[PDB]
Amino acid sequence: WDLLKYDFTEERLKLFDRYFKYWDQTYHPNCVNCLDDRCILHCANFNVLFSTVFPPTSFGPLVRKIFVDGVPFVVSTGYHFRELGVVHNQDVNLHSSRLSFKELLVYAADPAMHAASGNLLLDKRTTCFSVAALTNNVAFQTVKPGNFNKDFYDFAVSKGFFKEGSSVELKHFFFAQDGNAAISDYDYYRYNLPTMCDIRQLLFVVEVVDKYFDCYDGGCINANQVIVNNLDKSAGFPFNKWGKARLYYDSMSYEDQDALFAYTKRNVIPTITQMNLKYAISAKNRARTVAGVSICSTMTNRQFHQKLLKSIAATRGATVVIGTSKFYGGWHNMLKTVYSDVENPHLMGWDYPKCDRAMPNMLRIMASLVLARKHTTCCSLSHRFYRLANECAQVLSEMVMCGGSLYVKPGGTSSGDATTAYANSVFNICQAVTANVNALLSTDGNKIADKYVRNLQHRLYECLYRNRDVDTDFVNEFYAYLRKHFSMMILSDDAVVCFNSTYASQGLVASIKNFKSVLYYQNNVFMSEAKCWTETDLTKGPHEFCSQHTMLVKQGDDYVYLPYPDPSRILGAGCFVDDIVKTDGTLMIERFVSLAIDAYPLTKHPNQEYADVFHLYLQYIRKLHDELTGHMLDMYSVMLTNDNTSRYWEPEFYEAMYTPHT
Amino acid sequence: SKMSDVKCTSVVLLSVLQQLRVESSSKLWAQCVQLHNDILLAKDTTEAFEKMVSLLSVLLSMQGAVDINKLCEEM
Amino acid sequence: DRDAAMQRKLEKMADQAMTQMYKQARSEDKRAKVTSAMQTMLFTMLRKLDNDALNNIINNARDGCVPLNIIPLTTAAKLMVVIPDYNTYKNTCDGTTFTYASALWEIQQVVDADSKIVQLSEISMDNSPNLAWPLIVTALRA
Amino acid sequence: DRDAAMQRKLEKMADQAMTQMYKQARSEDKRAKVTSAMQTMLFTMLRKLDNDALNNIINNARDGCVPLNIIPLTTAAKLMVVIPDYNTYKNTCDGTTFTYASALWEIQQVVDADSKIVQLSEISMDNSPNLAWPLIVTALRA
Amino acid sequence: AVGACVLCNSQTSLRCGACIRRPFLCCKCCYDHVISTSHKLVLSVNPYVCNAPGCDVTDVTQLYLGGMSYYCKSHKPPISFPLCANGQVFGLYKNTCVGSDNVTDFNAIATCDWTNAGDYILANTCTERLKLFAAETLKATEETFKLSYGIATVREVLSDRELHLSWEVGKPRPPLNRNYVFTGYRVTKNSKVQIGEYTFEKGDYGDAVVYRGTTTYKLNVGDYFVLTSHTVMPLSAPTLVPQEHYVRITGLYPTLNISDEFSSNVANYQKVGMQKYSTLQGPPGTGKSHFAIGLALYYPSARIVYTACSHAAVDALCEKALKYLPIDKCSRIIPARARVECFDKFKVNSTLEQYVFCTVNALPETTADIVVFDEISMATNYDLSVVNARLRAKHYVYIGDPAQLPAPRTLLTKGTLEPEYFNSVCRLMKTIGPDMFLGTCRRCPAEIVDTVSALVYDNKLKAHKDKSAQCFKMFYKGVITHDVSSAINRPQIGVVREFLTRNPAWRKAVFISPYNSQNAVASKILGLPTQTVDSSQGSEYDYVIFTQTTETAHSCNVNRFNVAITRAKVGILCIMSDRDLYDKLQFTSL
Ligand SMILES: Nc1ncnc2c1ncn2[C@@H]1O[C@H](COP(=O)(O)OP(=O)(O)O)[C@@H](O)[C@H]1O
Ligand SMILES: [Mg+2]
Ligand SMILES: [Zn+2]
Ligand SMILES: [Zn+2]
Ligand SMILES: [Zn+2]
Ligand SMILES: [Zn+2]
Repeated sequence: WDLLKYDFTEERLKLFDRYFKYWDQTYHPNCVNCLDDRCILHCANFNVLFSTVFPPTSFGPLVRKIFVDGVPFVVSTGYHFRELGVVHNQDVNLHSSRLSFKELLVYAADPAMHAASGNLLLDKRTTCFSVAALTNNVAFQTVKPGNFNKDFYDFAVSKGFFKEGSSVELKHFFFAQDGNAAISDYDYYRYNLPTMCDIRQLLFVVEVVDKYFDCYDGGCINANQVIVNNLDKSAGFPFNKWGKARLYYDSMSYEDQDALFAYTKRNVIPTITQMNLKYAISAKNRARTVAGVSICSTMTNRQFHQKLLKSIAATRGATVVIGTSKFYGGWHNMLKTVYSDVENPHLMGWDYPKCDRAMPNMLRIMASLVLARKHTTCCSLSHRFYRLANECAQVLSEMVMCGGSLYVKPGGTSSGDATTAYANSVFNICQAVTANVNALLSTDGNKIADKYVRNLQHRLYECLYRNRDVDTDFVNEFYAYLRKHFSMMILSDDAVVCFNSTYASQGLVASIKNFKSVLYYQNNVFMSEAKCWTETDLTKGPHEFCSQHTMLVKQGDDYVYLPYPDPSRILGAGCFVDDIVKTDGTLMIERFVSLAIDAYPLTKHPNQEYADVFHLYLQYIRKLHDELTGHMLDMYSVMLTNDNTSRYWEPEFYEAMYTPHT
Repeated sequence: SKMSDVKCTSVVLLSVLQQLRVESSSKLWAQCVQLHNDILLAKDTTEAFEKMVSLLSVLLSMQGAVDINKLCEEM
Repeated sequence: DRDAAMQRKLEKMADQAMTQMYKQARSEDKRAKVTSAMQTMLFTMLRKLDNDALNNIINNARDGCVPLNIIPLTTAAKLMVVIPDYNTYKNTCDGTTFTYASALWEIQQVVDADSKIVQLSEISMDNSPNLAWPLIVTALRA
Repeated sequence: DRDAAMQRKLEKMADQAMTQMYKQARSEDKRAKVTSAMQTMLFTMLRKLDNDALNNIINNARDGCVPLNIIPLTTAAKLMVVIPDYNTYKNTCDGTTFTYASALWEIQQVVDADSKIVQLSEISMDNSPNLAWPLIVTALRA
Repeated sequence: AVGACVLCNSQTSLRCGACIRRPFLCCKCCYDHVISTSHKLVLSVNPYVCNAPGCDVTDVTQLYLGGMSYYCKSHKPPISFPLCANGQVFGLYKNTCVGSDNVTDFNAIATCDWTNAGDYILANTCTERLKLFAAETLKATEETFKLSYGIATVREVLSDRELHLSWEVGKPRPPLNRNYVFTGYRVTKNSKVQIGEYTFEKGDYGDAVVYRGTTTYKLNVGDYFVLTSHTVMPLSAPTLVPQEHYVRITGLYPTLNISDEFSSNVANYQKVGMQKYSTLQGPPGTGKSHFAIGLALYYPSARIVYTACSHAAVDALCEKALKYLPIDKCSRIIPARARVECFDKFKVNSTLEQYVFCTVNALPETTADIVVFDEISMATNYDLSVVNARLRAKHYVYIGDPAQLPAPRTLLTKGTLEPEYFNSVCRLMKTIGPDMFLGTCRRCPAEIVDTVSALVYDNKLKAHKDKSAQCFKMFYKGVITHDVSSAINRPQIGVVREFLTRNPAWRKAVFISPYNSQNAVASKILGLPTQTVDSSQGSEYDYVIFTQTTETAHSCNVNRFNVAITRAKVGILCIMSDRDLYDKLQFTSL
């Protein structure tokens, strides 16, 4: 193929007229021609098959030579997505004279300048396409080991822990990494594949998932209502060299910060995202990478999504429980809003293997559509499509700066954009409903004795394949069926399901094996049944949700669920500290207080060696404060005047921390 | 209780090696990191010591970096 | 006492507003510095552009739009190959000249992980373990 | 009561100036004395472990008998250890056996500082001064 | 800012601010120091002054702490605590300050002005921390005395290089030599900018100053030069590292049969390998410097730093190394300024080489193997602290002779210093004896060494040479000039220029007169290579012309005369002034 041929529309239409000839619905290759948010899934899914026969060097941004006050730049005026086809900008500033701050930000963020002004890289370490190498030498990054808190370790072996054969042991450490970590982790994007998800089934699972997302509200908000949670964080590749995100959130006024957002509703901004290695305690030696997304993408994704991302994180008692605090009797409210009157409950939990790397591009587009269905009024259609293209060029298929070199990320959600946990929640609900649809269809049909359910399957098939437009009566009936027999609880991929046992045994609801099959043909991985649990009882709670086990205690007069952490992770967080100044102990009492708060429910655990961890932290806080007043009585000559550490070593404070009052 | 003492001492030892600026010699740092990771993920006592020895001989191998004569004198 | 309280609140307000004015002056002074640094980076990256072959392929394009993934592939003067072990080095750039992206490259430098230059004669199968691995080999277009 | 409230405010400010100064001084002391506290902590733990091989390699490293590469663990793997004095040779070398890290090694090649190979016969107490003594013994694990 | 007491090494945060060097002090020690001397100003983390703006009372005996500040008795708050109280002065770590009874020595050190010999002998018999503190405050006093020199305003510009100056009356004029630098100032009613750094030399004729400037600005009448002072930095390392004998040689690898001439020094090489540090004392010209060269040869696997107090001493060490040691591992580090002529035959300024030669003040902060300090008598405890702070090493050798002339000590004027108090190492030499000792002159012929064995050296020399009949004496007086208090004897220079022909073998002789101004004068009239006696002591010459200028206390000291004469390899002509000194040696009469 000609190396410069990017407009592949004619070949795509020839393929579609040779293979899928009698496919009833139309197919417009460039998805910018599409009608609504359900002809974008269709055409996008068709393209994600038709784009595995075209050369992989003719995707990504489309650069073009412009002139700024007589000097020639090369800037990106479009994109050629594998799924979304060709997308041209509408504001191409040919022959500009002066660059304001918005245009400067746009032309600094996008990798057209960076890839064009770099050396061609040929990296045999990976299999992902390697676009360029910015510097003259590839930078290798290591991860130094954690620092030891020896005082706490001697105090821990003083109280009798860490013996031979103990049921509490050090397992969570600070693993180190060699030079080749950062690029032998990015290599895991080889687990991604271009997967053509089913297209008459996605256009019904979208309806059911959207019904799951019907309570919340949102829309485009102005610049002056965006609430930044934290501001002293890095700002991607081309911007971290000069300051944190505070600099770009302070240098831009509200006028040219709304101008940017209204610029990415009619253009496309390709965006480099750096990949750094996280430095934190973990239970296994594989290096963990976090993708820092450049401020040019966060500063608009926050503005576009913040109203919905605050309405989800402020509604209590729903399926997406993000923002329900596990303290203050919040875990018991979660675990009672799961048991939403199902018949013979059994708790089920799954775990997607390689969730944030092997997620197919089509389901990321699905998540970014269902998360952008709320904008039915604030913005027009083409504005929504260019927001979708900007999300799929700044999150899904972007340029990853991985140790001094721009590679192309084939797909899978980056773990660092604005809508990460919520997009993963939508994807997770999509897989749950898809497993349910497969389990309900794939039953023998003549064995389904419950005559209402058999009629539901006979209508489900018709609404799936023999019906082109929505059927809101049936979608409502099926979503009521799911919330009656498959009550769910989601935290971005950590799920608990309260499925009726008789229906699963008959097959009218998704058991584990249906999830193994759905993850096989839609997620392209294999969720081996040794890492998805099933609890046949309810007086013991879910086995592991949010990496905090659940146990049933007697508080006051009544029984409540309490979440307790893995009682080795607390000791691992005590003995090892990622910064050497945290070794000193006496500075950090406001750290062992937090650890004791997190580890208090171990007091009521029937095992004793678990139960001793909380008393270890209490006695250690008391000894830390004793030696602190010793040093502040030697160093100065007078004790502290208003000393208020007499409650941190009493269990009444931590027990009040798990009570339903506040 | 000697098993969970080798795991921590390896963390201190790798901290010492890192502070001696051994990150430059990438061939040496790969072996030190591999020994550290296999020490921590070791459920058997003898194997932990047999890898701790290999890790420690990296520290002893640097003639003009540490002062073993002074450090051990406090025994 | 009314006068003193009013005066104290006046001084509090004035030193709050002068604090705000210091903050805004610092912000507008940092913005200009970032703008100057960004313009410097853009004009230096412009200066590095190989304006002959790049201009040739752009003027050879359909509408002047060439996909970014082929901008280096046809115009980059320098090629940094990164090789993880000797088995690949035998099959990708054996000799002093190799062919990649349908153009002939000549080796100019070979460095190791810790950036110590290794002559091409030391990369032998028996001498493979002694080398510090992956070898950044920098070559030039010919 | 106005006087006592003002004094109490001053006392609270004095406490906030006590704590911040304390945990700045301790922080800078801890962070300025990390290169040596870590090593002293390491050797305290190494005395605490009370193993055999660790004590053997440390006690040999006090007497200049350091190894020149990582001690291997696989059978029939190579180790080059320097022996700097005949007294440090009399304790570890017995025949062709070489006791190190609480394991037996077979001596292959003993080379003095001039790198010329010297056989085990030439290592005699009378003939000890006649060698450029900092020997390198290349041995294999047995 | 916390730290350790300079009297008892307890944690504390007080600093007796009346001291010029401002040392830390524990609470009890600070009270005992401010109760006795006139030191009445204590600096805590903030200074102890009456924080009331309308007051200036600083003495710590009467200051009261109130609220969060300090006040006098007049501005005392209603609630106040006396600072100076119950034997202590209020400060941090008040409960853990262990007192000390050594406050008398600290008072005498920090109070005395370094003029009489009592202060110096107090500065060498005290503890280690007191040794360091005394040396540091002595250096600070020298710097402040240097600061009190006059200002040189020019009158007219004679040439592009020659200048006519006038010093401000009321402050003594500093002498003109290569060490003293000046900063120029151009006053045009504004813009008082440093116009350059200038070094001055007295002219050949007339009241003229030849200036060499870093800058090339043309001088005008209004420009004036002010002497620059160096801020003496504090030191931390001990004067002497603690000795630790070793059972066997460590950090060194001896080489069999190094040479034949080094045969008698093998045992001393092994002894230097044994001990942590060692001292070698010997009479001049007995191979002490060449012993260090053979020591370098005997342990070729040792990265050796030769360092010395002087400049031409380390240059002569470089020359001896080039004579014996292989050249391509030796470097000679010169400073960035390097206003004096160095020795340019090794790879200059190469710290990474194996055999590194340096002056004490120019040493780079480095690790090393065995380090040899040369001419310890020329160096003070500041120099030993510097060499022990910058060079961390596994073996130390200190070579030098107590009988030679010591460091100048310009502050000292009344009384004479005994040899054993020169510094710590000379005290070690004269207390327990040198670790290695070798006396037999391999330098000078028989008559000169016989005379020097009749001199200060009580007769012990057994030199292996015979009377070469190349030693000559004179007696005539000559005329004194007293240029900048550095006298010049023009008729003596004239007689030397007269001689100069009757024995042509002395046309390569080297001129010796301490008297730096006369040393510069000798470079013009007869043009012989010349060297002052202090920058001597470590080099030697085949023929030496020594000229005693004035019968003063300076150029009649027996140590200075001995170290001037004993550089004569084959011959020396000395023209003497004192009748007794001339008659005390046995050369030819002339
Ligand atoms: N064993 C020897 N054989 C030959 N010459 C020697 C011997 N010992 C000393 N010398 C000579 O004596 C001189 C003494 O020099 P040096 O050590 O600089 O004296 P000083 O230490 O008094 O400055 C050397 O130049 C050397 O040539
Ligand atoms: Mg000498
Ligand atoms: Zn909108
Ligand atoms: Zn004082
Ligand atoms: Zn004291
Ligand atoms: Zn006052």
